[PDB]
Amino acid sequence: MYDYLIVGSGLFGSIFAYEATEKGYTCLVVEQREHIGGNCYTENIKNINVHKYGAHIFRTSDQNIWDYMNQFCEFNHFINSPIAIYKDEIYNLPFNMNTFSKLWGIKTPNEARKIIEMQKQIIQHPPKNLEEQAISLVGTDVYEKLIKGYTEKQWGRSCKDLPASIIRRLPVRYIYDNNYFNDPYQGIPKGGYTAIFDKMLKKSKVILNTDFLKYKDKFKNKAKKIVFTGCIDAYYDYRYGALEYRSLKFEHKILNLDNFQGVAVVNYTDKEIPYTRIIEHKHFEFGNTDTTVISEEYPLEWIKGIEPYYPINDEKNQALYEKYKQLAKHESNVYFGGRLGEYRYYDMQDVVRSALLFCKNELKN
Amino acid sequence: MYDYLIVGSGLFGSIFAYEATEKGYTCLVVEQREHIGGNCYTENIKNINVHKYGAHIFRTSDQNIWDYMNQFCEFNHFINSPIAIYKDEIYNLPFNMNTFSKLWGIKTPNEARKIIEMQKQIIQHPPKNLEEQAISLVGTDVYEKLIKGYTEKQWGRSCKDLPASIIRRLPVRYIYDNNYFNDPYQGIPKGGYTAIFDKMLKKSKVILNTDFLKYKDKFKNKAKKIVFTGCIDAYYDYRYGALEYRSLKFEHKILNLDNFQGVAVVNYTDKEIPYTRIIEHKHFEFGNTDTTVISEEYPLEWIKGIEPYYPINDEKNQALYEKYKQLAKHESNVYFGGRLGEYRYYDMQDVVRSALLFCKNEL
Ligand SMILES: Cc1cc2c(cc1C)N(C[C@H](O)[C@H](O)[C@H](O)COP(=O)(O)OP(=O)(O)OC[C@H]1O[C@@H](n3cnc4c(N)ncnc43)[C@H](O)[C@@H]1O)c1[nH]c(=O)[nH]c(=O)c1N2
Ligand SMILES: Cc1cc2nc3c(=O)[nH]c(=O)nc-3n(C[C@H](O)[C@H](O)[C@H](O)COP(=O)(O)OP(=O)(O)OC[C@H]3O[C@@H](n4cnc5c(N)ncnc54)[C@H](O)[C@@H]3O)c2cc1C
Ligand SMILES: [N+]
Ligand SMILES: [N+]
Repeated sequence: MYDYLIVGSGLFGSIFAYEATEKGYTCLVVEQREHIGGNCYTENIKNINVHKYGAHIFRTSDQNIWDYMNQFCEFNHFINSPIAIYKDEIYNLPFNMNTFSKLWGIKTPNEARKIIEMQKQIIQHPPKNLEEQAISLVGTDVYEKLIKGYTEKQWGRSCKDLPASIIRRLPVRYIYDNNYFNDPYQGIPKGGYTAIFDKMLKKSKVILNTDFLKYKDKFKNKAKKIVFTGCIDAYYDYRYGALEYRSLKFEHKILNLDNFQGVAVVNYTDKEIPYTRIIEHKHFEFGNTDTTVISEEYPLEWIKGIEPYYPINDEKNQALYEKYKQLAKHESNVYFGGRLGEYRYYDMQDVVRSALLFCKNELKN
Repeated sequence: MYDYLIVGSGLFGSIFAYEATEKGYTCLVVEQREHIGGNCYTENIKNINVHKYGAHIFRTSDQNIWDYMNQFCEFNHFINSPIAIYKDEIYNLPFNMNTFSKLWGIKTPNEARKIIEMQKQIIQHPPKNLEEQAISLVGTDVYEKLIKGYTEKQWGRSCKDLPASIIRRLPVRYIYDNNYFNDPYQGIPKGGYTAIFDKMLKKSKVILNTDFLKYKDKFKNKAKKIVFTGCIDAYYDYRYGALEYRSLKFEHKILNLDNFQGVAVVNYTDKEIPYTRIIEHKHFEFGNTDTTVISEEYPLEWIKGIEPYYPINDEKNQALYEKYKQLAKHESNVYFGGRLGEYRYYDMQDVVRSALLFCKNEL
């Protein structure tokens, strides 16, 4: 019998596993996939660390969190500066002067601001939908070329058919600066993410290719306490219904050339282009090989049983989640954590913070 | 047509079978297993009588019961004195001065009593769980070393997530004495338990490898009365649901050495070790052979259909049993007995007393 049974070997489960075993507790980690790491998992393909479940760029404003992850790796100086392709046009992300000079053929911050403000102001009443919402935030030109088609692919319907709540803010900076994240600490682990999980899970017993739910009673009996980082609704047999998600599908391709797109991340904002993004993984670690691996990111219509990527978090799903959470609060020695256990989108720094806080309260002697 | 159809050849079934045949009644015994004896069954393996379904040590304070079993066998003078292994440590059971001197490095009865009674007092309220219940009775040290891990494995969860009712009492004696049982009569039948059942069932027709419920039609009106020692809920097709049990799995191993652990019963009381006990069977009859048969005893998850070892006997299941008991009181010419027929843990002596009392009223 173990001290802890941990379901899932992602960032939350692995950090807890590491912290618990460092304090002398025994941990059994049960993982359904054929590998560890969760959605942060990287696979070495043709000497390139491939972000299998989408681009993962670590960033934080918390030095303690940054220092924590540095125990397991060294971060390079990768700066995310994504490119957006719209039909035959190409723009810099995030919305900055590089974007604005290209869009309108202007040069000064005042020129850009004048156009942004005049275009935002065509909306003179509270937005009735997502289209009016986005326009009220950044104006028509930015919306049509950089937001509209991309969003309609992600959601599978017109922005006029979508609620305004989906986009709360759209930051604009009047500086020539393509730095996507404003955080002081940013980078990619040298050697990939998976090696971090190897270190975290070294003192744990890890079982792969095993769905905990297919052996629920068997595994519960193997430990005194359970940390579940899978879907909370799935743990409770979806008895109240499945918490709604949006999904994705990645098509990975090995290409016989050294440099496909010249940047790690390219957004395709035209609705007629089926993929939302193309990821060229070698640029994450400044790779110098004669071949490259790219991943085409496709929206995938979600239903129960399909990979849960982005939680919806609307009112009805939050109400549903609170019902499951109430079940959880009354099940002693079973704890739910992570993006799936708490039905929320966690940045990596957010789950590190969440995991460590749980560790501080849970782990004693 | 037989006088009696007896389902099960365990202690209850076999005693009734003996008494009935002795008084000139015809008895048909239907047993689902490949052999007789029920859970008391011993198998001769490498000239060692192996207790196949767990260590079975007969004991009683009733001379009558003891004298009754002596009709079928002779008991040796085996004294049960289990050893408890916790991590790198080793202790004597039951809780006595040998235990206490090892635990605390003390020597006198009063030195031990002072510690135990001081440690017991950290629980000032009614125990909210099994952990507090154990601690309230024997203190933290005894609980952590000899009860905690052992219990966690048996139930698959922490003791503070278990009800206090699981442990009724934990006797403590301030004497240097490793005698596990306080009974004046105790021992192991020479030649094994199976030989006893052989004698009891000699005048009965015995059918093996036959699940009565599975083939109930094949035994329609083949006897006037039925004595059922199987599960009472199973007899009634689980009309109200299944009575809950805990189960066990034994891994029997043969080793080429004369003495594996130097005692019949070793309890493993830390949760890390998967088995709860290791039984070295040759010590029950003071074996002298050059090989030994041991059995690792594992707690096994119970669902409906799994071998029923220990009844839960909580409120939910007692309410369930009472429903089935009421059905039985209206079932003409059918009687239920034994641990399974009555959903109760019985010592062997209890079954003998129970069987004979039924024989008194029926025969
Ligand atoms: C498309 C996309 C892209 C990114 C990101 C998310 C998404 C959806 N993230 C967020 C990042 O992925 C996230 O922080 C972690 O996955 C969270 O770690 P967890 O342990 O919470 O879950 P995660 O989903 O990683 O791990 C859960 C694990 O549990 C397992 N599991 C589930 N059910 C099971 C079962 N029944 N039995 C056994 N195992 C089971 C799963 O297989 C999985 O391994 C990110 N963050 C950031 O800071 N920068 C970034 O660039 C990105 N990019
Ligand atoms: C692990 C363990 C350790 C024990 N240790 C001791 C001990 O040290 N000392 C002690 O005094 N007692 C001990 N006991 C108690 C003890 O074994 C009982 O007293 C004894 O088993 C009771 O006999 P019984 O006939 O009532 O039940 P059983 O012995 O189980 O007899 C029942 C028989 O009926 C059969 N049966 C069930 N269903 C059907 C069916 N549908 N068709 C045909 N046959 C069926 C079974 O196969 C079985 O053969 C222990 C019990 C266990 C479980
Ligand atoms: N406990
Ligand atoms: N233990």
